[PDB]
Amino acid sequence: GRVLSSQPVFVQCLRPVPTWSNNTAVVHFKNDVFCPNVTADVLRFNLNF
Amino acid sequence: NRIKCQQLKHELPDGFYSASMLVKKDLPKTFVTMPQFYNWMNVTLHVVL
Amino acid sequence: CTDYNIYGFQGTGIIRSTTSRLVAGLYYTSASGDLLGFKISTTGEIFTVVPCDLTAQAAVINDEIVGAITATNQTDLFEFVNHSTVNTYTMPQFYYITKWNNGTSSNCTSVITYSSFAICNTGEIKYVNVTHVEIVDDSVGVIKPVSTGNITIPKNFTVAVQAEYVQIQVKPVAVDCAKYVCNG
Amino acid sequence: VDDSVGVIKPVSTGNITIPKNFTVAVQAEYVQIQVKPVAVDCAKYVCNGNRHCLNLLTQYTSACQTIENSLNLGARLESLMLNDMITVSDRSLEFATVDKFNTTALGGEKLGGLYFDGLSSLLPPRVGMRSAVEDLLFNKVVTSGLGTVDDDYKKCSAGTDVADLVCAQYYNGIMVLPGVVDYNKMAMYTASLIGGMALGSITSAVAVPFSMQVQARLNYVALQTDVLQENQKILANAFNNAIGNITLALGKVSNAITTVSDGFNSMASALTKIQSVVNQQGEALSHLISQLQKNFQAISSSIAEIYNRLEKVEADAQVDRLITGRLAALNAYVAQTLTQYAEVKASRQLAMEKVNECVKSQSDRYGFCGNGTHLFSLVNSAPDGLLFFHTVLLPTEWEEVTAWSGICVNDTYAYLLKDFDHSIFSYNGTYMVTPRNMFQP
Amino acid sequence: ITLALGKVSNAITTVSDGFNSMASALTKIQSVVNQQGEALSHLISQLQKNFQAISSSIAEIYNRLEKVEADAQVDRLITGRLAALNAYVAQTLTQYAEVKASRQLAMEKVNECVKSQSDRYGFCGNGTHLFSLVNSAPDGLLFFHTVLLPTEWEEVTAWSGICVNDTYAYLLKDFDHSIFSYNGTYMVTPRNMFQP
Ligand SMILES: *[C@@H]1O[C@H](CO)[C@@H](O[C@@H]2O[C@H](CO)[C@@H](O[C@@H]3O[C@H](CO[C@H]4O[C@H](CO)[C@@H](O)[C@H](O[C@H]5O[C@H](CO)[C@@H](O)[C@H](O)[C@@H]5O)[C@@H]4O)[C@@H](O)[C@H](O[C@H]4O[C@H](CO)[C@@H](O)[C@H](O)[C@@H]4O[C@H]4O[C@H](CO)[C@@H](O)[C@H](O)[C@@H]4O)[C@@H]3O)[C@H](O)[C@H]2NC(C)=O)[C@H](O)[C@H]1NC(C)=O
Ligand SMILES: *[C@@H]1O[C@H](CO)[C@@H](O[C@@H]2O[C@H](CO)[C@@H](O[C@@H]3O[C@H](CO[C@H]4O[C@H](CO[C@H]5O[C@H](CO)[C@@H](O)[C@H](O)[C@@H]5O)[C@@H](O)[C@H](O)[C@@H]4O)[C@@H](O)[C@H](O[C@H]4O[C@H](CO)[C@@H](O)[C@H](O)[C@@H]4O[C@H]4O[C@H](CO)[C@@H](O)[C@H](O)[C@@H]4O)[C@@H]3O)[C@H](O)[C@H]2NC(C)=O)[C@H](O)[C@H]1NC(C)=O
Ligand SMILES: *[C@@H]1O[C@H](CO)[C@@H](O[C@@H]2O[C@H](CO)[C@@H](O[C@@H]3O[C@H](CO[C@H]4O[C@H](CO)[C@@H](O)[C@H](O)[C@@H]4O)[C@@H](O)[C@H](O[C@H]4O[C@H](CO)[C@@H](O)[C@H](O)[C@@H]4O)[C@@H]3O)[C@H](O)[C@H]2NC(C)=O)[C@H](O)[C@H]1NC(C)=O
Ligand SMILES: *[C@@H]1O[C@H](CO)[C@@H](O[C@@H]2O[C@H](CO)[C@@H](O[C@@H]3O[C@H](CO[C@H]4O[C@H](CO)[C@@H](O)[C@H](O)[C@@H]4O)[C@@H](O)[C@H](O)[C@@H]3O)[C@H](O)[C@H]2NC(C)=O)[C@H](O)[C@H]1NC(C)=O
Ligand SMILES: *[C@@H]1O[C@H](CO)[C@@H](O[C@@H]2O[C@H](CO)[C@@H](O[C@@H]3O[C@H](CO[C@H]4O[C@H](CO)[C@@H](O)[C@H](O)[C@@H]4O)[C@@H](O)[C@H](O)[C@@H]3O)[C@H](O)[C@H]2NC(C)=O)[C@H](O)[C@H]1NC(C)=O
Ligand SMILES: *[C@@H]1O[C@H](CO)[C@@H](O[C@@H]2O[C@H](CO)[C@@H](O[C@@H]3O[C@H](CO[C@H]4O[C@H](CO)[C@@H](O)[C@H](O)[C@@H]4O)[C@@H](O)[C@H](O)[C@@H]3O)[C@H](O)[C@H]2NC(C)=O)[C@H](O)[C@H]1NC(C)=O
Ligand SMILES: *[C@@H]1O[C@H](CO)[C@@H](O[C@@H]2O[C@H](CO)[C@@H](O[C@@H]3O[C@H](CO[C@H]4O[C@H](CO)[C@@H](O)[C@H](O)[C@@H]4O)[C@@H](O)[C@H](O)[C@@H]3O)[C@H](O)[C@H]2NC(C)=O)[C@H](O)[C@H]1NC(C)=O
Ligand SMILES: *[C@@H]1O[C@H](CO[C@@H]2O[C@@H](C)[C@@H](O)[C@@H](O)[C@@H]2O)[C@@H](O[C@@H]2O[C@H](CO)[C@@H](O[C@@H]3O[C@H](CO)[C@@H](O)[C@H](O)[C@@H]3O)[C@H](O)[C@H]2NC(C)=O)[C@H](O)[C@H]1NC(C)=O
Ligand SMILES: *[C@@H]1O[C@H](CO)[C@@H](O[C@@H]2O[C@H](CO)[C@@H](O[C@@H]3O[C@H](CO)[C@@H](O)[C@H](O)[C@@H]3O)[C@H](O)[C@H]2NC(C)=O)[C@H](O)[C@H]1NC(C)=O
Ligand SMILES: *[C@@H]1O[C@H](CO)[C@@H](O[C@@H]2O[C@H](CO)[C@@H](O[C@@H]3O[C@H](CO)[C@@H](O)[C@H](O)[C@@H]3O)[C@H](O)[C@H]2NC(C)=O)[C@H](O)[C@H]1NC(C)=O
Ligand SMILES: *[C@@H]1O[C@H](CO)[C@@H](O[C@@H]2O[C@H](CO)[C@@H](O)[C@H](O)[C@H]2NC(C)=O)[C@H](O)[C@H]1NC(C)=O
Ligand SMILES: *[C@@H]1O[C@H](CO)[C@@H](O[C@@H]2O[C@H](CO)[C@@H](O)[C@H](O)[C@H]2NC(C)=O)[C@H](O)[C@H]1NC(C)=O
Ligand SMILES: *[C@@H]1O[C@H](CO)[C@@H](O)[C@H](O)[C@H]1NC(C)=O
Ligand SMILES: *[C@@H]1O[C@H](CO)[C@@H](O)[C@H](O)[C@H]1NC(C)=O
Repeated sequence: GRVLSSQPVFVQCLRPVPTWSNNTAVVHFKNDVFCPNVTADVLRFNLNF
Repeated sequence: NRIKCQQLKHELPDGFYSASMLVKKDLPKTFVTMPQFYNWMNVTLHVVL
Repeated sequence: CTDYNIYGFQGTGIIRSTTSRLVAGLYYTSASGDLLGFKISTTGEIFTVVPCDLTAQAAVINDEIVGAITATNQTDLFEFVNHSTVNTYTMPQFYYITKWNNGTSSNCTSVITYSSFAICNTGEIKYVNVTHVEIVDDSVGVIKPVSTGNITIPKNFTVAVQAEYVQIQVKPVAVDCAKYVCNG
Repeated sequence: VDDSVGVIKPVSTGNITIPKNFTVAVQAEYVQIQVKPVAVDCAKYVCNGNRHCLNLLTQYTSACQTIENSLNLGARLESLMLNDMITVSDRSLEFATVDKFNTTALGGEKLGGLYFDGLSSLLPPRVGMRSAVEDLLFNKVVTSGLGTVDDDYKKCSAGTDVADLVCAQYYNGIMVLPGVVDYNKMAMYTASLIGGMALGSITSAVAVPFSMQVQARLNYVALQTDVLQENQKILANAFNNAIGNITLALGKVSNAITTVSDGFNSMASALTKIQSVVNQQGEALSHLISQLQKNFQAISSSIAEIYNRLEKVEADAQVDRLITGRLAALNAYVAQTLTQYAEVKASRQLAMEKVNECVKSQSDRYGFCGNGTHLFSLVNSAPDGLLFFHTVLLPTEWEEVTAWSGICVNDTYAYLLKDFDHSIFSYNGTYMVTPRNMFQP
Repeated sequence: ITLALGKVSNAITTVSDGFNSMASALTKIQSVVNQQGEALSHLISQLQKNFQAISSSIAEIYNRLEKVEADAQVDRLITGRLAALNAYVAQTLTQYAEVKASRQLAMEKVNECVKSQSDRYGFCGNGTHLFSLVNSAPDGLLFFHTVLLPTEWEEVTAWSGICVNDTYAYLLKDFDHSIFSYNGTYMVTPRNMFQP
């Protein structure tokens, strides 16, 4: 079916982690270094775990 | 799009659709009462552990 | 558009000032318990509460909001997402807002109809008058109660197909009474 | 239990009874053809623009969707149907004036005739205004205790005065739309219909006298052989006295002494029905509006009061009973409305049959369009629908006459009448043949 | 008609009034499919409204309270849900009686017009009925009335019978017929068509 919802899909800033390089970083919610000024609510950490 | 999200359809038939706007967020307040001579108290709840 | 708190009543709207005097109590409610107006006590003037966002009746033709049968004026419905020539007309009973200039459109293909006002493709509202016919009759098969005069008898003919729909069945539903009020 | 003309006459070769003289009788009916449509905003009504409410209607956007589509797709079927039935011919509209029915005194008063006194109540004086009968009618809707139709909504969003009752309904998302056919088009539509009787020739502006119109409409029942001037009088005087007793029942003004007929009983069926029709539209809404003060087991009947006492994690439970309570209040209103849309759709279906078969055509279905054999029918406007005036035939005298149904000569040749409705009979030593409808030998 | 339906035909651009007959249908068929999936889904979704009780499921109630006091809580579920049926039932019997008028209408249109070329003016179309073809549709029929339409006329002086030498009268047997001269030749025709 279909449904309405308030979902987190407003992608401010996409940070593609490469598979090979270094699977370790930090992510700040408020004003990180990889994204200039902005502050988000969720980190959707998308993966094939 | 707000009409479409209220209609649950990606395409609308042409016609008349009751639409409005989300109003605002910040509004200046307004408080009117019967005029009275001011007698204002200041009671605080104080918890010390 | 403010947020009021007037004598215990509460809500949002637009407050104006008027020149009309009523010899009565403090405020004036509707039939639904909403504020319509109220009287300042220190003076005599009364004010009027109007809600901030009235409804509208926006008309869409093919994935585009053409115009809005609105009531106020400059309600937006056209403006922006990031970051025009938005006209405003005046019907007898409502305003009307569409970015088309009352110049030389003179062509629009599809209409959305209502009682005396149909809105065509380029925002142009036409006034729907009553359909004029030659004679309110289809002069064959009916009674022809005229003789011995200069009568008019039809010579040539053509056909015209007019389709109708008639609904003859509904899908029946058998409802168990006992299962529904308690699932076993 | 019959009106012995126009019906089947399944008796031959006996002492049959054939009617001689005739009179008319007018019986009025009412048919309601439209309802004033209402466009209801679903989202405004359950919460008057509150921001925290609309994040809780997302659970119930299925229920809110059907309520709008139940009302529009019932209303849109009206305007598509009504705009394809109401047609005004401007040629015949210029014959509906009562001055046209008086100005043709060449020879006789042609475009009126002996029926002029009754028709003076039905036709408008100038081209475009209501006639005498509707003026009596529309003095029984405002004096019924109601009446406003020119609802401007530009005045509603101004704040010049304290709000009108009508503008207060608009603030809660309830739009009383204008009538899909106003009073003026109904006045034009019915006046175009009566002009079809005075007009027969398109490309000649001369018009037929109305006495020729009735004399023609007698022939379709039975072929009139000999016509007399006395027959015109008794039809006309009974016609004009029928309209006066109609007019006296309406607004208590006519020129008579005291008369208790049964045309009141046709009229009392109408005046009860028209009285109810104006008394729905102002009452379903005012019941629906007044359900915005029933706090359905909650704190207060206004939503912005609730969000200024409680926090959002617990105020949602309180405002949930407002939502589900008010959403049921719409379905109580919607199902009452779709009752009326489907009920009118039967009556509007009935009005197309009565306009086409009887106002335009002198139908021969017995009993339909009045009571007895139909001669003609005149219409007038009314509050939301038409008001018919069926004119039926009525016999008064009869003829005890022995009959046969064919000749056998010298027991060799048989002869049968080609028409079965005809019958053969001797008449003061002379054998004649007549239909069994009228005594037209 | 075909161009209005599924936007495929072989033409250029035509704005007729057969759309206005067709738009009456396509609105109506669109509503008919949009009832049956919506009265039930409203009725089903009233099994989550705990009508002033603990929870919207019954077996939750009997696993918190004892039978002497759980009956009062489940009583509001019963009388609440029994009203939810009568809201559904009365909406249904509205439609059964409404269809019974339309199905009554369909027997008249099938018998008098599809099979018989009825002569009631205005019924089965608009004007004089020639024939009518039907097709299936979602829950009901779709008619195609074919009516007559005149285009030209004949300004003609008329009479309705002959009196010869002021002795004998003659009247036309059919009243619909009428007598008239036609380029110096007297003919007789019905007043329906020009068939002299
Ligand atoms: C049910 O049955 C009835 C009976 O069969 C059918 O009724 C017939 O319907 C047709 C079509 O509606 C009628 O034909 C004519 O319709 C014309 C309007 O359509 C347009 O074309 C005209 C030009 O001909 C345009 O002017 C119109 O444009 C409109 O918009 C402008 C604004 O820009 C306005 O100013 C206009 O007024 C229009 O609103 C449309 O594009 C209509 O104009 C035409 O008019 C006749 O009568 C008027 C009265 O004054 C005359 O002035 C005009 O000249 C026409 O008079 C006759 O003489 C000319 C000779 O030049 C003939 O060629 C015409 O045929 C006509 O006899 C006319 O009304 C038709 O009349 C009507 N009745 C019959 C017996 O056919 C219904 O269709 C059918 N369905 C329904 C639902 O009723
Ligand atoms: C963690 O694991 C998950 C699970 O494996 C990983 O997720 C998987 O990701 C896969 C892609 O990386 C996805 O695989 C397919 O995606 C296809 C879409 O892209 C295809 O098409 C483009 C180009 O298309 C153009 O041409 C085609 C025709 O040739 C047209 O149809 C297009 O419109 C364009 O014009 C190519 O460039 C790509 O290479 C792909 O070909 C799908 O199309 C595809 O399968 C579809 O068909 C199947 C039947 O054969 C059907 O079962 C399946 O559902 C697909 O059908 C979908 O799409 C069609 C398109 O018309 C639509 O009509 C159907 O309704 C339906 O939408 C594959 O889906 C995997 O599906 C996805 N999960 C699976 C099941 O493996 C994830 O990546 C991983 N995360 C990591 C490791 O990063
Ligand atoms: C509602 O309906 C009723 C029922 O018809 C109407 O009442 C009729 O009113 C008319 C007009 O007053 C009456 O007609 C007149 O009858 C007079 C004679 O009546 C007497 O004699 C007859 C027998 O001949 C008796 O049956 C009757 O009881 C009386 O004793 C005539 O003198 C009148 O004709 C004269 O004037 C006319 C012009 O007005 C000329 O045409 C004639 O040449 C003549 O000089 C006349 O026709 C009728 O009798 C009444 N009917 C009944 C049953 O009483 C109401 O008028 C009507 N209400 C309205 C219209 O508002
Ligand atoms: C309601 O009553 C409250 C209780 O008194 C009021 O709070 C008081 O607000 C005043 C504002 O001037 C404060 O005075 C300031 O104090 C700060 C430093 O605060 C600290 O040091 C003081 C020393 O006296 C100590 O009392 C405080 O508790 C803190 O440790 C100074 O820097 C300012 O210059 C100024 O002197 C009071 O200190 C404060 N009292 C408390 C107990 O919080 C409150 O304002 C009242 N609200 C109203 C009237 O609306
Ligand atoms: C019913 O239809 C009849 C047939 O059309 C109508 O008769 C026609 O009436 C018109 C009235 O405008 C006449 O036209 C007029 O003709 C005169 C001249 O007529 C005289 O001279 C001509 C030769 O030029 C001669 O043929 C005639 O016999 C007369 O001696 C003009 O001066 C006028 O401007 C106008 O054009 C027709 O002549 C006439 N035709 C016939 C055969 O009588 C009749 O009037 C219609 N009735 C109605 C509408 O009520
Ligand atoms: C159908 O209608 C026919 C025409 O009215 C009926 O025929 C009539 O039947 C009645 C029966 O009551 C007869 O009236 C009776 O007359 C006799 C005397 O008749 C004899 O004498 C007279 C002269 O005095 C003479 O004229 C006759 O020829 C007879 O020789 C009385 O004794 C009775 O009291 C009664 O008044 C009519 O005479 C008769 N008329 C004709 C022309 O035959 C017929 O009966 C009807 N059929 C039915 C109702 O089934
Ligand atoms: C929508 O349809 C309406 C109904 O058809 C239109 O109203 C009509 O507007 C026309 C414009 O031509 C009017 O025609 C009139 O002609 C008269 C002449 O009549 C005068 O003389 C007669 C007696 O001979 C007298 O009875 C009249 O009162 C006049 O004194 C002009 O005087 C008028 O001004 C006007 O030109 C129609 O009469 C009028 N119909 C009605 C019933 O009102 C309306 O205009 C249409 N709107 C559109 C098309 O936008
Ligand atoms: C129907 O028409 C008649 C007569 O027709 C009128 O006169 C013709 C000559 C034409 O010009 C027609 O176009 C015109 O309409 C109207 O009759 C009027 O009747 C009244 C009496 O009912 C007469 O009034 C009287 O006049 C005399 C003096 O002559 C006075 O003593 C009286 O006080 C009284 O006023 C009136 O003169 C007469 N009108 C004319 C024009 O002669 C009739 O009113 C009309 N019916 C309607 C409009 O309903
Ligand atoms: C995982 O790998 C990433 C690189 O892919 C490491 O981040 C990088 O760390 C190096 C130092 O080892 C940084 O280089 C230095 O950066 C500073 C920034 O001020 C600069 O001044 C120095 O001159 C030098 O360039 C590098 O910037 C940084 N970012 C990169 C290159 O992506 C990360 O530390 C590794 N995580 C581990 C080892 O846990
Ligand atoms: C995120 O946004 C903030 C602003 O809200 C950025 O801070 C801004 O940084 C720039 C660059 O340093 C400042 O401009 C500088 O101005 C001085 C003169 O005053 C000039 O000499 C420098 O060369 C430069 O042009 C700007 O003033 C400053 N704004 C504020 C209000 O702090 C911040 O850099 C952004 N971060 C990113 C890049 O994501
Ligand atoms: C209705 O629309 C018009 C066009 O937007 C607005 O026009 C003027 O707005 C200015 C704002 O100060 C006023 O001072 C003028 O008096 C307005 N003119 C009028 C009468 O339209 C107008 O604001 C809108 N409605 C109103 C009454 O403000
Ligand atoms: C029944 O019809 C006859 C024939 O039309 C009427 O008889 C005429 O009546 C008038 C009186 O109004 C007399 O002046 C005529 O001489 C009668 N003619 C004949 C041939 O008898 C009779 O009046 C009608 N009956 C009623 C009750 O009106
Ligand atoms: C309307 O017609 C004009 C000329 O007839 C044409 O140039 C214009 O493109 C048309 N509008 C459309 C097709 O939207
Ligand atoms: C009338 O008839 C004559 C002879 O039959 C013929 O010459 C003339 O053309 C006819 N008139 C017409 C057809 O208008």
